[PDB]
Amino acid sequence: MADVGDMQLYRIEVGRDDGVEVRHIVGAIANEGDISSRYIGNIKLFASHSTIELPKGMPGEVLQHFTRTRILNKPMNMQLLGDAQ
Repeated sequence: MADVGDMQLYRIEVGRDDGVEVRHIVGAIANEGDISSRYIGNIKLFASHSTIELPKGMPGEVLQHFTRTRILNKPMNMQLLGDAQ
């Protein structure tokens, strides 16, 4: 029920072996904005990777400010594999 419906699956280069969990990337984005632990789509947590889908429908906010600054939570080294339905 976002403004547009931007829905995709982005995987980061961070996992349990790195220092991140399922409640880490979730509670981070869920606490930063209005997003909730349930609102989030599918979330993955590998050894050194993790996926997540945001129902948000108006990106470009974090990519602007956090364009050079990122972390386990922020898009440090992730890529777009999904696509907006």
